[PDB]
Amino acid sequence: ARSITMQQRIEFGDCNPAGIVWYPNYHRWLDAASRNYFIKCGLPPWRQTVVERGIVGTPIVSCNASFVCTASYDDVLTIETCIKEWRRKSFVQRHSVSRTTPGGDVQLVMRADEIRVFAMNDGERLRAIEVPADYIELCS
Amino acid sequence: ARSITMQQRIEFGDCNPAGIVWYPNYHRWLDAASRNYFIKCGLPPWRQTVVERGIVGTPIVSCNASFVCTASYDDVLTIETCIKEWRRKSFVQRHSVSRTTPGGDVQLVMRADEIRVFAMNDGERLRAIEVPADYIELCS
Amino acid sequence: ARSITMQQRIEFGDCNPAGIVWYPNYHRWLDAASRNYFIKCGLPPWRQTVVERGIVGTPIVSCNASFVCTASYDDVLTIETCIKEWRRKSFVQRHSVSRTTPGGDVQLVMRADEIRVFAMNDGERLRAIEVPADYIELCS
Amino acid sequence: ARSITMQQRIEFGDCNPAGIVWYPNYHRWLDAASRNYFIKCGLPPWRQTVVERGIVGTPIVSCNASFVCTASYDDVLTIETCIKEWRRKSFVQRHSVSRTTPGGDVQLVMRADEIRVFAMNDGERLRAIEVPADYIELCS
Ligand SMILES: CC(C)(COP(=O)(O)OP(=O)(O)OC[C@H]1O[C@@H](n2cnc3c(N)ncnc32)[C@H](O)[C@@H]1OP(=O)(O)O)[C@@H](O)C(=O)NCCC(=O)NCCSC(=O)c1ccc(O)cc1
Ligand SMILES: CC(C)(COP(=O)(O)OP(=O)(O)OC[C@H]1O[C@@H](n2cnc3c(N)ncnc32)[C@H](O)[C@@H]1OP(=O)(O)O)[C@@H](O)C(=O)NCCC(=O)NCCSC(=O)c1ccc(O)cc1
Ligand SMILES: CC(C)(COP(=O)(O)OP(=O)(O)OC[C@H]1O[C@@H](n2cnc3c(N)ncnc32)[C@H](O)[C@@H]1OP(=O)(O)O)[C@@H](O)C(=O)NCCC(=O)NCCSC(=O)c1ccc(O)cc1
Ligand SMILES: CC(C)(COP(=O)(O)OP(=O)(O)OC[C@H]1O[C@@H](n2cnc3c(N)ncnc32)[C@H](O)[C@@H]1OP(=O)(O)O)[C@@H](O)C(=O)NCCC(=O)NCCSC(=O)c1ccc(O)cc1
Repeated sequence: ARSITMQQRIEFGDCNPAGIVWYPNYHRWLDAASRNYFIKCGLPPWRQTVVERGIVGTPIVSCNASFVCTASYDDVLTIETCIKEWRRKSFVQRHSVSRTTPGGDVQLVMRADEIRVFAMNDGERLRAIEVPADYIELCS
Repeated sequence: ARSITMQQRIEFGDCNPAGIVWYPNYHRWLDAASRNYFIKCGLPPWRQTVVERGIVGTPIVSCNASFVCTASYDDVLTIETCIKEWRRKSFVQRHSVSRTTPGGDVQLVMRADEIRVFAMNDGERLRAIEVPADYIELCS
Repeated sequence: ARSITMQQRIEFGDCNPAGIVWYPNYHRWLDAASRNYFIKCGLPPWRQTVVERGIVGTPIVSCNASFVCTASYDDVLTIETCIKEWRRKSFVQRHSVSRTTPGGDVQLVMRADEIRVFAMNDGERLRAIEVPADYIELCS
Repeated sequence: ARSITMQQRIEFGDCNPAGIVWYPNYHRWLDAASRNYFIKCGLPPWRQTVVERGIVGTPIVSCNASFVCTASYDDVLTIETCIKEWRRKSFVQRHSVSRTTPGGDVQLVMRADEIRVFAMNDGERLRAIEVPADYIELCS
């Protein structure tokens, strides 16, 4: 479907002693890409949404992650994001990370399908909401 | 099976603007717990292993993550680790995160089954190895 | 003066390819220790303070950092915190990090004096306030 | 002197509950900018240097940090790096972070002078070296 693409440079800080990306970092980039998607789709900043209709953002309730091959500093990553499926209060967000070999070949590094929702904070308690119609439409 | 348990305090740094743990952090704690397991099982530090038999550590090739309920700073987390299954070159490592309500009730926060391996770095290239026998035994 | 002490274990995630703590992590622990200080001194959680008298927390306006010797995973750090000086709207918070040699010797790893304040968020704008009297007193 | 410039986007992950950049993140970007400088100056990757002449990288022995004004997600940062002074085994690396107001005005966010060195790892022990001549020259 509607797919967004953002790039990400691997920094020395991002790798472990074994000298390859430390995994959590992928999550950090994913959460980035995630938001990036929606922004680039026309949804206002959370900051704003929380004031207009109480949406804080989109919490992750589930995720299936897969690490195909290693990466390291200097490598530049490409992250393909798209909405896999719209459920009721949930939605599938797929992201595919890859890197380029100097041969112009593109190698899948990692992939992940994260299941998120749009939520509100009724005080201290986080609560999911029915994916908003308008949202759908912008993302379309 | 053989299960290890370690605790983790949520720091203000660990939460987002929405005021709850930022997810990647869970991964960070998981990777911690992961290693903690093996250490507490008697395997020497990677540092050492890489010199004695070239093992750098245990890279993650797969993971299924689930966020049951929110957490925030000050909360103290309990992380239950264990080896779910030994395959050939792979192994299932399960971790269950929970927190305690002042009612002495324990609430599942998040869970994850990560699939890892023991590996070597043949130069620049990461390569998995057959789970080491002795390792098995210590973990038993 | 009134000094608080908290410990911190170095995780594999925390070190770089060079195999020693990655510096930013120190900051993370410092910010921890920082808050820890106040909590352990009796000040309620920010969460609370922001509702009772609008204090969000204590932003850092300045810091002088010094890295004496290296650290790495497995090492356990000890962080000594105390209020060096109370100014008007500012205050000096000193922290001294050290580790123990198996000889029972304690080696200074790193130190830092961070200058913070107590603040409010008048909408989008962050604003410092006169250190609160009561606070002083608890910290005393 | 020779000054390098790199940009950095603030991600939701990067901010705290108070809704502004969490400080350690600045350090992360600084360390980035730091390396970026040298790379863009023509020095090969550490990876390489450690094999050719044993240089692992450039550890930080000191830093003076200053936070002028707040930043938050979405903001795009500009980081100006340059070598302030070459000492013997040390060197001053200055970085100036700023952001742009929609008025086309540029506002200093934060600054820092970090004192680094070029080092080697004689086994487990980190040791500084005399800034390398050639390096100087490239950076010039
Ligand atoms: C979000 C929740 C409150 C939702 O609970 P509820 O309000 O009671 O409603 P529901 O249970 O019906 O959940 C709504 C949907 O999620 C689905 N869901 C819930 N759990 C699952 C799992 N495990 N798998 C698949 N789908 C799931 C559920 O089935 C619903 O789908 P629909 O049928 O289409 O309606 C609760 O699951 C929760 O709080 N989970 C923990 C959240 C958490 O800690 N996430 C990690 C931190 S958040 C974060 O990092 C972040 C970053 C950036 C952002 O923009 C936002 C958040
Ligand atoms: C690790 C690998 C080199 C293994 O490849 P190979 O050497 O060629 O062998 P194999 O393909 O046969 O994989 C070995 C096993 O993994 C299994 N595997 C591989 N992919 C999968 C997936 N996706 N699901 C399940 N099982 C899998 C595979 O089927 C084998 O199981 P066995 O049948 O029991 O042998 C390669 O998959 C790889 O490099 N993946 C990318 C690794 C990566 O980038 N991980 C993220 C960073 S590592 C990290 O954060 C870390 C932290 C702390 C540490 O201690 C270590 C590492
Ligand atoms: C905090 C500020 C709004 C204060 O500005 P103002 O409200 O206009 O008042 P002031 O300028 O008078 O500052 C108050 C005091 O700070 C002092 N100050 C300010 N800058 C400096 C520097 N550079 N050195 C020393 N002292 C300083 C100032 O001189 C005042 O001291 P007093 O004389 O005793 O009153 C503004 O400096 C600012 O926003 N700086 C940027 C803040 C920032 O981005 N910090 C990084 C992120 S915050 C963070 O990580 C965090 C973590 C955990 C928490 O609990 C809270 C925050
Ligand atoms: C680096 C050191 C081994 C140097 O010690 P030595 O080899 O014995 O030599 P020296 O003491 O003479 O230090 C060399 C220079 O540093 C100077 N130095 C040392 N401490 C200071 C302080 N506090 N202020 C100013 N200058 C200092 C020293 O005076 C020398 O300058 P010259 O006179 O010009 O020679 C030791 O100070 C050390 O290990 N400090 C701790 C290092 C540390 O833990 N840094 C944090 C983690 S590293 C990191 O995050 C990183 C990221 C990215 C990278 O590329 C590299 C590293």
